[PDB]
Amino acid sequence: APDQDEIQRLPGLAKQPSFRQYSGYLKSSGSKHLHYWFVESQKDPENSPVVLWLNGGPGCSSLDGLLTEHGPFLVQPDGVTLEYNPYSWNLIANVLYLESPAGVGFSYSDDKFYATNDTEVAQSNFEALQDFFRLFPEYKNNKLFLTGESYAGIYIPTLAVLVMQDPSMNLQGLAVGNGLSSYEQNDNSLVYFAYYHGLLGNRLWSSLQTHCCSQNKCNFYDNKDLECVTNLQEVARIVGNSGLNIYNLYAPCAGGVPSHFRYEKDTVVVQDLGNIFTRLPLKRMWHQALLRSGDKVRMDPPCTNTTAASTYLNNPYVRKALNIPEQLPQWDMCNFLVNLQYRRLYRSMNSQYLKLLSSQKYQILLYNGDVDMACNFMGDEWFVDSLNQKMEVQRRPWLVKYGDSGEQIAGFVKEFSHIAFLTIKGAGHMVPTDKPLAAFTMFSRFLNKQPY
Amino acid sequence: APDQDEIQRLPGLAKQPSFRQYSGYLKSSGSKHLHYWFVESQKDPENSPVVLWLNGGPGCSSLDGLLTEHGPFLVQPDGVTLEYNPYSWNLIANVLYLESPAGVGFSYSDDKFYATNDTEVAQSNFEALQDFFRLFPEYKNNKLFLTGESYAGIYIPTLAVLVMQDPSMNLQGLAVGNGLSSYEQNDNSLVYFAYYHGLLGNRLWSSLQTHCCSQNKCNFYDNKDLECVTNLQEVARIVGNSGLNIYNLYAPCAGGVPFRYEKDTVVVQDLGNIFTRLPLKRMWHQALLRSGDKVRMDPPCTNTTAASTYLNNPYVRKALNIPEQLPQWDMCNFLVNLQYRRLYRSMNSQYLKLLSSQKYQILLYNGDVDMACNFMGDEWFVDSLNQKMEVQRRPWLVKYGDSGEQIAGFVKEFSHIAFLTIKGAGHMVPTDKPLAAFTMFSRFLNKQPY
Ligand SMILES: *[C@@H]1O[C@H](CO)[C@@H](O[C@@H]2O[C@H](CO)[C@@H](O)[C@H](O)[C@H]2NC(C)=O)[C@H](O)[C@H]1NC(C)=O
Ligand SMILES: *[C@@H]1O[C@H](CO)[C@@H](O[C@H]2O[C@H](CO)[C@@H](O)[C@H](O)[C@H]2NC(C)=O)[C@H](O)[C@H]1NC(C)=O
Ligand SMILES: *[C@@H]1O[C@H](CO)[C@@H](O)[C@H](O)[C@H]1NC(C)=O
Ligand SMILES: *[C@@H]1O[C@H](CO)[C@@H](O)[C@H](O)[C@H]1NC(C)=O
Repeated sequence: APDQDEIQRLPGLAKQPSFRQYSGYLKSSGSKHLHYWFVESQKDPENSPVVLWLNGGPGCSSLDGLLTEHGPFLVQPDGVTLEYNPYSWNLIANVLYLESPAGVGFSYSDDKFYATNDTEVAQSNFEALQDFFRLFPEYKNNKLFLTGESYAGIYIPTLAVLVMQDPSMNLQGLAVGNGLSSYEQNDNSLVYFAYYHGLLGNRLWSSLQTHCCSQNKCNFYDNKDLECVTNLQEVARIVGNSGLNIYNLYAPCAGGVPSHFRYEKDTVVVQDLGNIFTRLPLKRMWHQALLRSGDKVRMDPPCTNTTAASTYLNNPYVRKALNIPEQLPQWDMCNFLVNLQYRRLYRSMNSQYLKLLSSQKYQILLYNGDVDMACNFMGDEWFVDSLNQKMEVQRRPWLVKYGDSGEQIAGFVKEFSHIAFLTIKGAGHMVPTDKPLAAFTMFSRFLNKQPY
Repeated sequence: APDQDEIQRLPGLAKQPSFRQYSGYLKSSGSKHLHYWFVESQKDPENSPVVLWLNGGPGCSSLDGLLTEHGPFLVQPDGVTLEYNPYSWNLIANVLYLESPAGVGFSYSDDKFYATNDTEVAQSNFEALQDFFRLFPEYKNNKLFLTGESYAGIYIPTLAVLVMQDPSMNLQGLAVGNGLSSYEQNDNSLVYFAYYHGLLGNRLWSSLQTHCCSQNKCNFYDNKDLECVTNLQEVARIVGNSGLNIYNLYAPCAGGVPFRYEKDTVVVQDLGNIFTRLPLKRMWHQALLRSGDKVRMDPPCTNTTAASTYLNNPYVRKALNIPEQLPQWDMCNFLVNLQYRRLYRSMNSQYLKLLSSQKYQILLYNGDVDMACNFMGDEWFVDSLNQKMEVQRRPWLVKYGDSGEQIAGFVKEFSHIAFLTIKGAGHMVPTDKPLAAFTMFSRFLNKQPY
């Protein structure tokens, strides 16, 4: 391990961690430097799996996964205090949170050119993962698992395909939460999700079925039909521009609008990460004129208050503690420019998953919180079914014993050989944030190869 | 008002109420005495509307609505303490909670014959309302509103049709929460609900679509295809017999996932209202009773201990003016639900009758995560009445202290009838979203846009 990267006295903690945790940079392609924050297992880190965690966006920080989802401690509303987390994934694994690609968070590159794409990001993360192993040679033999969320549903399988070609890396499996596996299956399932979760009504639903469907087949993905598009445009407005929380239908929207943007003092805050209805000829805000206007612009995840986390990370002492070059600009959970200039290239993760499944060496899990609308569970359940694999287990519910309010159904699980699809009932996009104990129980049975 | 009925000092409250409240019996057809518990409006009861509240079952107590939903105070887990409810419906109305029919809660009949049906129940309630007005003549000119939930989706509109005919009663409107307005519409929308909420899977969904549907319609109600029926029986099992809470999909089931036994008491939780057109299936048939064991019926995945423990307190009974000879209070009466005869299959005629006068304000409101009387079944039901659209479907709002203004659900308005959803609430809307429910109720009473 690089002694110079270790975190000695992390602010906001009243009692110091009982496990070692590091913060530094992993070098990647070109002039890239990816900020990592590694937290060792709280029990037997020496023999605990190395678990990579990636958040999505594209252009959003994995320190979101640490500080707000499943890190050993979570930032508090004061943006000053950190409280230990009883459901930390690092209780049983050495977790590496990587801010990728360059420009996201405290990550950067010498030329500061942040326009990128799917292929380059997977190679950058791959090269960074190589660097990690040269900085932590002691973990070269530890079972490695690649995990992530949302857009990492793209990041993870593309990175996994590179890793499988490296015999030095002990790739054992991968898990993706509410991941964007297929834009088509996601966009289509969402329109259905919306009607049946009561957002549309029969009139809208009726026109949609009339203008976008023929047979029991609906095309809510790349339909050009005039009135169909006029209807999908409203569906788009209702789902994400009306004040509803696209990450959790049943939760309030932090700083709720009735629009496609909002102002925060004098900063335009954009919250559309560009992954939904991309193929529809919809009318959208001119995100492209935003940089020319000269107004301050920031991208925040939808219905998410980034204050606590941003307030914590931007504290000089925290930056000092985390070994952050003073020259680096302020931390934001998502980088607007990175997202805006990002180039999506793959249409779906089918080939990657097929390639990983062919080896029959990897443990794969796709898990979705069932009240999320950004990457709804249906689109991902369809995805997994379309892989046409051998079924190992007929759909069934999975349980979690809660602080003795007895075992309760935590969701449903479909198992095939080497791949399982699973739902977390009552959870939104950020499953660990909504259902901490169940997310952990699911994480634990995955690592341990125990049935869910 | 019946002075002798006044609740003078109710046990459990650390501070006495600011409003007068009464507990007694309303006489109805035959040997029947229905226990009522009237709580006056906390503000200007003299001019406040009289609001009847009925729960369902059939065979369950309206005190459930009081003590656990929107009463002025609610029972705490200790089944001893009552805490005031800042979202109480009695903040703006003189609410009348009535235990019905006979045999439910503290209600009874001199002959103890509790087998009944829809027609007898509405007549019974009607005569009870007549008696309430005999006891509280001062409340005769006050606007009357009939509200209820669940099976009261049948109780309420059928009672309103009787009430509509009595000019001495000042009926102004009715409101039904997660009401069973139509067995067919409830069953068909529930299967869709099940799939789109992630309980089914496409392998089961395909089988359903293949055997129960024909030409972009499905019949998940009274379908005669044998494999379709085999699939529907599976859907019924997952929804109401797998560990999921049918009243709120995203909520745990009280007691967890395994027939609660309570030592000489088999607890059954099958009220009998979903998939009624599938082959006969009664959960109690599975009960193996010892000679001397009693069967108690409770709402599915609910714990009735706090309310029952409180209500069976000898002191509580006394302050509530309950005849000492009456049996123990239970939130539901198994025998009443067991002998109950459902006569109406749909409430279309009743609502059309009430809508024809264009004199009553009608509201059907559903919590969208409930699977017993899901919001879609009732949205469909209200759409099927084919009334004039006043308000095109839109979200309605609630200003939260912590959250600021948030979308509380969606509302679609027609002339004299509005359908409204409560986002994130289950079957028992006020229990789930107290502030939204009170907000809705207040806009309803005051004829204000939702
Ligand atoms: C529903 O309940 C009412 C009341 O018991 C039933 O009507 C009674 O039927 C009995 C037997 O036919 C008669 O002796 C009574 O005179 C009737 N009472 C009244 C007020 O009409 C009714 O038949 C029951 N069942 C149905 C299907 O309606
Ligand atoms: C993905 O992004 C990378 C970098 O932004 C692109 O890389 C290529 O860029 C130029 C055009 O080929 C060349 O001058 C670079 O040498 C080349 N770099 C590499 C590593 O190939 C790449 O073309 C992008 N891919 C797509 C499909 O747009
Ligand atoms: C966001 O977080 C900060 C600190 O946690 C808090 O002060 C603020 O009120 C929160 N909500 C909004 C809308 O800013
Ligand atoms: C039911 O509630 C009571 C009191 O509220 C509690 O003591 C009891 O343990 C609960 N039982 C179950 C099965 O939830």
